[PDB]
Amino acid sequence: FKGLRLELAVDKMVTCIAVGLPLLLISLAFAQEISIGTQISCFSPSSFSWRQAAFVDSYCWAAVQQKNSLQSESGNLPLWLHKFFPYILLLFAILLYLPPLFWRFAAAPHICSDLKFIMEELDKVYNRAIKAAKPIVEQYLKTKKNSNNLIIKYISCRLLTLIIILLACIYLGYYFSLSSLSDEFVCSIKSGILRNDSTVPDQFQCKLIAVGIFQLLSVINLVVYVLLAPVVVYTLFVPFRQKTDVLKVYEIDVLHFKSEGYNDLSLYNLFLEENISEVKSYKCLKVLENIKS
Amino acid sequence: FKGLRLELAVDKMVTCIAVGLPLLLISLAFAQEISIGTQISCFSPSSFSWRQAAFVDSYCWAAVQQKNSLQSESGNLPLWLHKFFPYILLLFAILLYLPPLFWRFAAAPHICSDLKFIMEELDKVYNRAIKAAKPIVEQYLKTKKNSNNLIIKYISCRLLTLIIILLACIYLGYYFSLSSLSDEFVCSIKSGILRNDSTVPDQFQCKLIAVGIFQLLSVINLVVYVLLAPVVVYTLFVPFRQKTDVLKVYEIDVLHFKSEGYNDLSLYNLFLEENISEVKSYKCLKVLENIKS
Amino acid sequence: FKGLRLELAVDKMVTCIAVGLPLLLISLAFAQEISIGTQISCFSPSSFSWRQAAFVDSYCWAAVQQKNSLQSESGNLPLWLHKFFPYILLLFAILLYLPPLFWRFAAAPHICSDLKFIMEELDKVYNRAIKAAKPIVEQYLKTKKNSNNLIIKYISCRLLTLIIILLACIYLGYYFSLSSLSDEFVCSIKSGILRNDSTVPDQFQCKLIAVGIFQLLSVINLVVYVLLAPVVVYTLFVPFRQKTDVLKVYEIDVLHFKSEGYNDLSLYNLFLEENISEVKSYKCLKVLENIKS
Amino acid sequence: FKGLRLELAVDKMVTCIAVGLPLLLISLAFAQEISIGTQISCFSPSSFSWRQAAFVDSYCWAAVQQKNSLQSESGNLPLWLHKFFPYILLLFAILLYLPPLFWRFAAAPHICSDLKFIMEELDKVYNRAIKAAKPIVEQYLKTKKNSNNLIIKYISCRLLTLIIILLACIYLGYYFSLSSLSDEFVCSIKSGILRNDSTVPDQFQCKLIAVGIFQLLSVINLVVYVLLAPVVVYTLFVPFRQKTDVLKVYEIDVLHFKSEGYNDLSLYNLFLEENISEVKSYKCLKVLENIKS
Amino acid sequence: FKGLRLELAVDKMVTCIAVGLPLLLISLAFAQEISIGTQISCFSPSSFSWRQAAFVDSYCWAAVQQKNSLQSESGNLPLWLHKFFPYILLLFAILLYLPPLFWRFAAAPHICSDLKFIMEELDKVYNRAIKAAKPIVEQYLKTKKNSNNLIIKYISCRLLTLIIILLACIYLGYYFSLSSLSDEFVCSIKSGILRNDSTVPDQFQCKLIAVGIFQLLSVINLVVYVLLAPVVVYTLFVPFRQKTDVLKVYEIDVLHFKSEGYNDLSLYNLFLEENISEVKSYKCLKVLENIKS
Amino acid sequence: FKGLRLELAVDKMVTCIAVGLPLLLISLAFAQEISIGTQISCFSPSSFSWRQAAFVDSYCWAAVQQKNSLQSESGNLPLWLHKFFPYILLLFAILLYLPPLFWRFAAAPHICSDLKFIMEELDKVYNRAIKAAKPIVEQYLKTKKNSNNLIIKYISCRLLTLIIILLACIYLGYYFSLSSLSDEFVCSIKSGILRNDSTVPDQFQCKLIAVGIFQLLSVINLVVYVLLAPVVVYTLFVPFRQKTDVLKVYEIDVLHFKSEGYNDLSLYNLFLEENISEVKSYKCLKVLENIKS
Repeated sequence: FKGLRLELAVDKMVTCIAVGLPLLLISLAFAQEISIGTQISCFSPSSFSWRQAAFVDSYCWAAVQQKNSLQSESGNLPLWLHKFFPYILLLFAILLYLPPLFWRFAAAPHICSDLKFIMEELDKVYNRAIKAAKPIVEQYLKTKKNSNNLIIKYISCRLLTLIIILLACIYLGYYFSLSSLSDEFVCSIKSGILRNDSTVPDQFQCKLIAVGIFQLLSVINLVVYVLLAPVVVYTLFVPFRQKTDVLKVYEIDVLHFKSEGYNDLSLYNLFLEENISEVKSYKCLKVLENIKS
Repeated sequence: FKGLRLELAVDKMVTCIAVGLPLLLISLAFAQEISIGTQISCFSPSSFSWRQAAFVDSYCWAAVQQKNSLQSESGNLPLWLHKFFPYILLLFAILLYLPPLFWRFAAAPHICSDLKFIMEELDKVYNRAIKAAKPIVEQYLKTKKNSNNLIIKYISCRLLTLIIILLACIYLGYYFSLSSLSDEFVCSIKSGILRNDSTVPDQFQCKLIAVGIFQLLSVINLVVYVLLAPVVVYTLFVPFRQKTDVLKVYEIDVLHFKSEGYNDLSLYNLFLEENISEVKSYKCLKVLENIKS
Repeated sequence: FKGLRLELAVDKMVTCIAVGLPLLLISLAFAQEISIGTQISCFSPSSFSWRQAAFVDSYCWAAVQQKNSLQSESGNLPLWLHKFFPYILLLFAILLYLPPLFWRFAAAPHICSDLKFIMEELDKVYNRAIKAAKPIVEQYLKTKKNSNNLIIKYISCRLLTLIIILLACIYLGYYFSLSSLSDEFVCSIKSGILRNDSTVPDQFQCKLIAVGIFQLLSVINLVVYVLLAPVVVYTLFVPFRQKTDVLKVYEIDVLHFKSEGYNDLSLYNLFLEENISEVKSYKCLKVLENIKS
Repeated sequence: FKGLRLELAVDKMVTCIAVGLPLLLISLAFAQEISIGTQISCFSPSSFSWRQAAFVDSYCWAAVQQKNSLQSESGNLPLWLHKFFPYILLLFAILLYLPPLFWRFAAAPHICSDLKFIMEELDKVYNRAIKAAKPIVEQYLKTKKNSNNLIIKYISCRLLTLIIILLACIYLGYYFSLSSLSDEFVCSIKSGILRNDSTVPDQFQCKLIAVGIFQLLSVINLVVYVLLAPVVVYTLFVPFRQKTDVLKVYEIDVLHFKSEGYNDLSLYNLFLEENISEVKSYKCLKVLENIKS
Repeated sequence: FKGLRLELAVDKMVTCIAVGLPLLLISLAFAQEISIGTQISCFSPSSFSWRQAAFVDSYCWAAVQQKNSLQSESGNLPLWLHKFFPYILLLFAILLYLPPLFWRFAAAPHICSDLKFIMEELDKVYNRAIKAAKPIVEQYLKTKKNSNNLIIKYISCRLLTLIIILLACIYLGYYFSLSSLSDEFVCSIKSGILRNDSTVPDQFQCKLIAVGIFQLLSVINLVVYVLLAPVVVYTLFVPFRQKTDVLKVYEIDVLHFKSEGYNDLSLYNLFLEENISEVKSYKCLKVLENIKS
Repeated sequence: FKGLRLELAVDKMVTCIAVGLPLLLISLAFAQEISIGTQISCFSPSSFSWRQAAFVDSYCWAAVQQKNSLQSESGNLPLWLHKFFPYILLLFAILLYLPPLFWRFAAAPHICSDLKFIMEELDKVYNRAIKAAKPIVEQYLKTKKNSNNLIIKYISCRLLTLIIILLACIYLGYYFSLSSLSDEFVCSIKSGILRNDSTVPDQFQCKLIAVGIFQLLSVINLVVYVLLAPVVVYTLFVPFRQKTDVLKVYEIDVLHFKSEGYNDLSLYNLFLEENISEVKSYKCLKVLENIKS
C-alpha cells in the first residue's frame, strides 16, 4: 500500500521542534540585525573622517581574536562567543537534523517491510480463522528476540541526540552566564609603521551591537532545551514505552506476554502499535474480546 | 517495482556530509561577510578623501599578487590563500560531489537489473520448492567471480575520494599553520607617473578582514575531515565489509561460503544484503532455519 | 515502456561537466565581484570631487576601445579581453550546451524506436526458441551496414565539440599568457571643448579590478579543458569503442562478428550494449553459454 | 496515447535559440550594468555639489531626444538607439516567441488527430493483411492534395519569421555601423528662468556608459542571426524537405510517389516521417522489403 | 474525455496579446526606471544642502496636483497623466484580462457539455448507420435556434472589449498628442510659515524624468491597439464567421443549411468546427462524400 | 467523479475581484513608493547637518499621534488615516477573503454530497423509466423545505460581506473628503532637555509624501466598491435568483412548482441549476418535452 508512518510520533515531533525553533530564531535575528546594517561600532574623534573611522572599526572587529591586544582582563572568550554565536547555532541545528535523516535513509525499508509482512500475515490468519468455522508470528518474534540489529542503532541515535542536547544546554548556560557589562572594550592600531607615529589616540572604545538580542536568544534556547531534555530521556527508555495491550488480544495462540528487556521485540511491538490503524482485524479482535467478557 | 536503493548507506551518508557541510559553512560565511560590505581595509591619512582612499584600497587589494611589492618577507602565499579560500572550498565541494553523480549515472542500471533478476529468481525458486512438497544463482555468482567490471570502478571512485580528502586535509592543515600576526602588510603606489611624485606617503598599512572567520572555517573543516577519513578507509576494504550471513540460509543448494578476495561476488553480496527487505523469502528462510535448530 | 537512456554515459558526463563548470565558476565570480560594487577604479587628485571623479572613471572605462588613446604600446587587445571575458565564457558555455540539445531533440526518437524494436524482437525470438523445445536481426543489421544516416550526424557533433573545445583551449592559453604587469594604463579627457582647457591633469592612472580573479579563472578553465580534451578524442573513435561481447552470445544464428568500419552497425551495437539492462534474455544467454562451456 | 511530438525538430530548435539567446544576453547585460549603478555620467565643475550635479546628469539623460539641443551634427538617431536598445531587443525576442505559440495553440490538434488516424489505420490494415494469410490512406491523401488549409498558415508563419529576422539583421547592422567616437556630446540648461542667468557654464560634456557592452551585443546578435537565416531559408522550402522513403514501402497498394508541389500532402508526409517511431509496422515493412530484395 | 478547447482561437490569441504586451512593457519600463533610482529631479542652488534639496524635490513632486500652483498655463492634466500612466496602464491590462476570466468561469461548462453530447450522439448515429447495412441533432439545433442565452453574453463581452480598446486608443492618442516641450515647470514653497521669509529663491525649475520612455510606450501601445482593433471588429460579426462546410456532409438527414441570423445555432456550429478533431466520423464523411462525387 | 463546482459563479467572481483589486493596487502603490525611498520629508535649515535633519524628520514622523503637538486645528485624524491607510486596506482585503474560505471549508462537503446523491438518483430513475418501456426526490425536497441549516449560514455570510463593504465605502468616502491642502503641518522638538535650549527654530514645516497616490487609491476603491455593492445586494435575494425552469421538465411525478420563501429548497435548486452539466438526462428531458410540444 501507500499510507504508512516510517517514524514514531514523539521522536519526530521532538526532532522537528529542535531543528525548527533555533533555525527560525536565527533567521529572524539575522533579518532584524541587517536592518541596522552593522553589529560593530567604535568611537572615533572628530579629527578623523569616514574612511579612516570605518578602517578603525573594521580593524577592531577583525582583530577581536589577537592575543596580545584588547586589554580587558577577560580572556577574549566572551568576544569569540559573541562573534561565533550564529555559526555555532546553525551547526547545532544541522547536527540535530542529521540523525533523523540518517535513521530515515538507513533502516526505514527494513522496518516498513517487517511491518508489512506482519499486517498481511495477520490478515491472512484472520481470514483463515474466520473461514475455518464457515504460530508464524510467535516464532518470528522469538527469533527477533535474540537479535539486536535495530535496537543498537536506535539507542545509538538516542544517545547521540541526548549528549548533543546536553552539550547545547551547557554551552548556552555558559554563554548566558556572561555579564552584561562585559562587551565594551579598548582597541588600538599598534602594528607596522603605526607603532612610532602619535597622530592618533591610543585607546578607542568599541562596542558589539549584539548584547540584548543574543542574550535573549541564548536564554530562550536554554529554556526550550531544558524543557525538551526530559522528553528525550523518557523516549530513550524503551522497556516502559511499550504498552502491554498489543499481543494480548490474539487468542483464537501466542505466548510472549512476559517478554521484556533490551530487544528488537519491544521495538517491533511499539512500531506495530503506532502503525496499527492500517490493519482491519485488531478492532474486530477488541470487539470479540468484549463479547467474550 | 519502484522502491529500491541504488546506493549504499555509509557511502551515501559520508558523501552527503562531505558535500553539504563545506557548502553550508561557506554560504553562512559569505552571508555574514556581506553584512560588513567589505573584507579589505587600508589606512589613509586625513589629507586624502573618499575617492582616492577607495582607490588605494582597491589597488592594494588587486595588487596582492605582484611579486616585486608587498615587502613582508612572507612569500605572498598566505595572501594568495586568503584571497582564494572560498574558491578552493567550493571547488572541493563540487569535486567531492562529482564522483557520486558519476557512479549514480554510469553503473546504477546494471546493479539494479542484477539485483532484480536475483530477487525474482529467488522468489520463483522459493515458490517452486514450496509447491514441490504440495543452481542458477550458484553458477551466476561463480561466473561473476571471474569478472571485475564493477569492483574496479568502485575502488577507483573510493581511491579518488580518499586522495582528494587527504589533499583537502593537508591543505587545510597548511592554511591553519598560518600565524595570526601574518595579515598586516605594507602597500604603495609606485608605477606609471606615480614614481616621481612625492605628494603621498610611501608605506600604507593594509588589512584583510578575514582572519578569525577563515581561521575558524579552516580548523573546523580540518577537524571534520580528519574525523571523516577513517570512515572512508573502512568502507574502502570490501572483503571485511560483507557479512557471512547472506548465502548461509539457502539450504533447501549453493556452495560459495568460502568465496573471498577482490571480486564482484562480494560487492553483489553486500548490495543484496543492503537491499534485502524487498524479498519475502529471506525471513521465511530465517524462521525455517530456526525451526530446524 | 518508460525507463530508457536516450544518450550515452561518457558523452553525457563530459558535456554536463563542460556546461556546468564554467557556468558555476562565472556565477561565483560575478557574485563575489558585486560585493566590491565595482571592477574599475582610477586615481583622481584631491582638487576634484565625487561626481567628476566618477565621470572620469566611467569615461575611462567606456573609452577602453578607442584606438587613438590609452598610450601603453600594448594594442588594447588585453583590455578588450578583460572587458569581454564573462561574455565569451557564457557564450562558450551555451555553445557547448547547444549540441547536446540538438542531438536530444533531432534523432533521439529514431534511436529509441530502433532499440525498442530490437528488444521486443529479441524477447519474441527467445520465447519462440524456448517454446519450440517444449534471421530478422541479421538482415536488419546488414541493411543498416550500408546506411550512414546517424553516424554522419554523430561524427559532425563530435567534431564540432572537439573544435570548439580546442578554440576554447587556445583562447584561454592566449589570455593566460597575458602578463600581470599589463593592466595599469593612462587615460585622459581630450575631446570636445576639453581639448584647450588645462584645469585638469593630462595623465590619469586607471586600473581594472579583475586581475587575480580572472587569471585564476582562465588558468583553471585551461587546465580542466586540457584534461577534458582526451576524453572527447577517445569517444570520437567509434570502431574501438564498441566491445565484441554483444552479438557473440546469440547462437541458438547470426554472422556479423567481423563487421567493422564507419557504419551505423557499430553505433547500434554500442547503444544496445549501453541500454541492455531492459531485456531479460541477455543474462540467460550468458548463463546458457557458461553451461555449454 | 500520450507520447507525441506536435512540432518539428529544426523549426523548434531554431525558434528556441532565437528566443533564448537574445533574452539571456540582455539579462546578463542588465545584471552586469546594474553593478555600476548607472549608465549615464556627465562632467560637472567643482563649483557645484552632488544634488545639482545629479540634476544636470538626469536632465541631460532625459533631454536626449529634444530636437533643438545636443549640437553634435549627428541627428540624435544614434542616441535614440543607445537609449532604446534593450526595449527593441526584448520586443524582438517576444515577437519571435509569438509565432511558435500561435502555431502551437491554433492548428496542433488538427495535426495530432490526423497523425493519430493515420497510425491506427496503418496498424489496422497491417493486422488485417497479416491475418488474411493466416485504399483509405490513398484516397485520404488524394483529398488532402486539393486542400491548402495548413500549408498556407505554415508558409505565412515562415515568411513572418524570415522577414522579422531580416529586419533584425538590418537593424543590428545599422546599429553596429555606429562609429565608436560618436557618443560624447554637449548638453546645457537653457530653458525657463535658466536662459538669462550666467552662473553655470554653457557646454557640459556628457557620456552614455553603454558603448563597449552594447557594441559587443549588437555585433554578436548580428553574427548569430546571419548564421541563423540560411536555416530558416532552407526550412521554408517544403518540396525538397520531404524524403521519398515514406510511402515507398507500403506495397502489400498506394500510388502517390510522383506527388509534389505546394500541398498538404508533403506536409503530412514530413510530419509522419518525423513522428514515425510510434507505429510498429514501418520497421517490419523495412525488414520485409529487405527480405524481398 | 480530457482533451478539449473551451475557448476560440482568434479570441484567445487577441486577449492574450492584449493582456501580455502592456504588462511586459510596463514591467520592463519599471525595471529600467528603477536603475536611475528616481524619475523626478528639480534644480537647487548651491546655497542649500542635500536634505533641503531633497525636501524641495519631494514637495514639488507631491504638489503636482494643487490647483493654485505650477504656473505653466497648461491645466496640469499632462502632469497628472505623467504621474498616473503606470496605474492606468496596469488597470487597462487587468480590465482586459477580466472578461476572458468571466467567460471562462461562467458559461464554459454549458458549452463543453453541449459539444460532448453532440460528439457522442454523432458517434452513436454513425455506428448505428454503419451497423444497419451490416433527427435528434436537427431538432436540437432547431430548439437552440429560438434561444439566445449564449449569444447575448458573447456579444456583451465582445462589445465591452471593443469599447474598452477604443477608450484605450483614444486615451493613448491624447497622451501622445502631448508636446515634448511641456514637462519643464516652475515650483515654489509658499505655504505655512514659508510665505513671509525670503531666504530661498521663488521659482524652481523642476523636471519629470519620464519623457522619452513614456512617449515611446504610449505611441507603441497606440500602434498595437490600432492594429488590434480590426481583429476584434471582425470577430464580433458572428454570421460571417461560421463556415457552411459543417452540416453539409451529414446526408446518410438534416435540413438547416439556410439557417442564419443572430442565434445560438451559428455559435454552436463555429464551436463544433473549432473543436472537431475529437470526433472520428467527420473525416470519414468527407471521404465518403468524395467517393460519391 | 472529479469535476465539480463547489461555489457559485457571481459570488465567486465578486469575492475574487474584491480580494484581488485592493491587493494588487496596494502592492503597486508600495512598489512605486519604495522607489523614492521615503514618504516623509520635513524642512531643515542649512545650519544643521544630515544626522540631526534625519533625527527631526523621524521624530516628526513618529510623533504624528501625540495629542498636545502638531498645532493645525485639524484633530490629527487625517494624519492617522494617512499613516494607517495601507494597514486598513490590507485588513479589508483579508477580511473579505475570510468568508469565502470559511464557506469553502465548512459546508462544501454537505452540498457536494447532496448534489451527488441528486445526480445519481436522477440517472437511476431515468434508466428505470427508459427500461420500463423496453417520488424520492419530491419527498427529499419536501423534507429540506422545513430545514434552514444552510440558508442561515449563507445569509449570514452575505450580510457580513454587505456590511463590511458598506463600512469600506463609508470609510473611503470619509478619507476622500479630506481636503488636499490638509497635509502640511508644523512640528517641533519640545521635550526632555530640549525645552530650555533655543539653538534650533521652533516651527518646522513637514510633509507626508502620500497625497496624490493615496487620494487616487481612495477614490478608485470607492468607485469600484460603489459599483460592486448592487451585485451583492442582488445576489442576497435568493427567492428571485432561482429560475423556474429546473423541476418543470421531470414529468414522466413531482409537485413542487409553487415552492417559495426562505428555504433550503431554493438554494438546492440554484446549486443544481449551476452544476447541471454533469448529468446526462436534463437535456434529454428538454428534447423530449420539445417532442411533446
